[PDB]
Amino acid sequence: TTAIASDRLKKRFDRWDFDGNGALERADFEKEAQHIAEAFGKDAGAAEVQTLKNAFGGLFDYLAKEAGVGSDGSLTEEQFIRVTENLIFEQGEASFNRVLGPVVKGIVGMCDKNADGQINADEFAAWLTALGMSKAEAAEAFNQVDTNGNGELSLDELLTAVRDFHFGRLDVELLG
Ligand SMILES: [Ca+2]
Ligand SMILES: [Ca+2]
Ligand SMILES: [Ca+2]
Repeated sequence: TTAIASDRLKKRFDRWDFDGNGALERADFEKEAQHIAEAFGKDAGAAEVQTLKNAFGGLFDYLAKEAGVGSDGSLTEEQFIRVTENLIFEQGEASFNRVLGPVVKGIVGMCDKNADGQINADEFAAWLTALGMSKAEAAEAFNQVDTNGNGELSLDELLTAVRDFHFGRLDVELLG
């Protein structure tokens, strides 16, 4: 049954590998948050960054548990796809928001100098360009995510666009 899905999820594996161990560990999540905070040209060991990293940590827990390995174990490529698949398909709605909520949230906190808890087009663009996206890409991705066409991207509409690269990538998830 696998065809185009393999390619998309396959690269995502080799696309990360912080240390290049051939697996996914928790320490890989910690560097991520840090590696990101820097992209916004700000602190490192501050609170906003510590918060995000703090959230990213618990995210691994779900993997070790669902995968059945350990908080200090590792997941293979074939494992990622199998477990990832269920995450996108299986799993409860509140399940993705529960474990990922604090992960995506931490990012919104740094991506808001007004403290409103929402992602405005001016905020979204700032992040897309931060990861290596063009100014024209943000404007396009923004409208695609605004499910309610209200002009504001809330945490809800955030995850939706985020996890949706399986079939015909639209936003390209977090990585970019
Ligand atoms: Ca790794
Ligand atoms: Ca805001
Ligand atoms: Ca919207």
